[PDB]
Amino acid sequence: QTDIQSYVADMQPGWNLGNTFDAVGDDETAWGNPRVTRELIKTIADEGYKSIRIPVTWENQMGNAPDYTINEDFFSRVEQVIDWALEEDLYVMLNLHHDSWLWIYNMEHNYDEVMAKYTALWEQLSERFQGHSHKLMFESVNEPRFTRDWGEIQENHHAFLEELNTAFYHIVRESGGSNTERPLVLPTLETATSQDLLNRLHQTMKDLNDPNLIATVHYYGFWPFSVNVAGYTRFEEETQQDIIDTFNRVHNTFTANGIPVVLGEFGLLGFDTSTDVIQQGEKLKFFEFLIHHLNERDVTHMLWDNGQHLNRETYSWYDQEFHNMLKASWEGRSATAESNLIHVRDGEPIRDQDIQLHLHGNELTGLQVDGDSLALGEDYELAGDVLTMKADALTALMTPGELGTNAVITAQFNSGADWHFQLQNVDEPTLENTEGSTSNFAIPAHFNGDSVATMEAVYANGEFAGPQNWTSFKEFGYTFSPVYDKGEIVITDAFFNEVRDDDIHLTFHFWSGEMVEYTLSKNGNHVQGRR
Repeated sequence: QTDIQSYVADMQPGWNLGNTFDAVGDDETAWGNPRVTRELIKTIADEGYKSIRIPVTWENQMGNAPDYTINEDFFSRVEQVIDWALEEDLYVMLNLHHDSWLWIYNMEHNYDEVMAKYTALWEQLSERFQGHSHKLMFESVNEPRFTRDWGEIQENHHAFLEELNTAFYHIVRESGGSNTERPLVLPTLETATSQDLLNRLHQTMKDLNDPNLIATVHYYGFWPFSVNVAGYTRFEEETQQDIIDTFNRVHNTFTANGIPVVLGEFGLLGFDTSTDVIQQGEKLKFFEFLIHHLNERDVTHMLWDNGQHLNRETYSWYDQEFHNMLKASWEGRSATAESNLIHVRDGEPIRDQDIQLHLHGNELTGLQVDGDSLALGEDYELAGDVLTMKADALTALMTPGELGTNAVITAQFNSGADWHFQLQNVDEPTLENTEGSTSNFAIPAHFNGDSVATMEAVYANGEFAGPQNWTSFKEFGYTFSPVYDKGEIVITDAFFNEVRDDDIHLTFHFWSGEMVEYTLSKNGNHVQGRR
């Protein structure tokens, strides 16, 4: 294995300081994240992360032509954070971030100025960090995209990206000092993974003829699952296959040859709305699968964290189960199951319940509730990979009439993370009649311990209603939103802005398997809801 491949392998795993400096505004706090603390960096190191990506948007911190000098306060803060991270023995990746769509995007019709600013930027950055450790690396530009004429991708685009990458390369390499063999990180167009984009990055790299170069791509999951639309509520075969194909060609093009790959950002697209957009068990299964295949293909990966994963005020994870799954996946595969939920109908004779495990080469070693092991043969059984909860255990763990999660059954395995079943006491969910305006519409809801997976919308004639007309299944959180703490389901202005005046049949799909029908009558800005 070469030096640069070992360099990149040594970065596994990595973390993005998202919506930090990259925020588009007066400074790094403009998007709601606090200023960076020493304890933030130290926490990221303590949690086992061995590298950090620091996205920076520069445009609003630049002086005028021709120097375009970077504001010294801002720049000193960025450098300080980088120093802190180097002190924690982290690898650091530094870039140009939103500048890509802010002012880089316009190269076809503004070439000379864009090249000028880009050059001034990477000159100042090259000079500032000339003496810094090789553990600090530069990436040319985040997610390069250019002005569209004949579609989102065209030939002059490829030329533009190659010119940016080449100019960047020569600025840094001519800077001298530690910049002479500083590892450089180059993106595919839009940091996407199409074979043609991969090939063109490959060609650029062969052109540069440099041993210290790293390819980078981004990945946010098979689109319909990642934003929960078109009925892709579960982590199923198409999502998996998209992962396999994607990183197969990434591996063949770069890793198979001498070029190491950094997955500079990953996550699920829907997280931009909310973490609650992807059902918990399905989310966990997605990340477990993904990181397994990245590991099998030696892809160093870096989690996108805009503030929603690590609580930066308390320096602990919002979702500990989630991070435990990531942490476990760094070392090897975890067993999962078909669901992280166990539903029991309240006021229905409690019976034995089967549960399909996905052992992934692991072995079940026990079950626990509240840290106490359950009884073999009195509380549960295991046939092959099929787990049975015995009726008496379920009875003991539950409370008649109390809907919701009554207990958490923890499955333990010889290797990997523990899997947590939520024992849900449910009743059939119920909706109520309502009246409202399109901008303030919410259906009163009796969730009864159940949770909304998705929602169909069709007109009375059977035609698909609302946004993304090509499917009946509407996008979670964009078109509708379960608000459990307020006992309601919101129907958004965005949904109503794209429906005719008509009867609209809504079908809510719940994770219990229940489906509830509901009817809207929309006229102008007013809507009537009928149970």
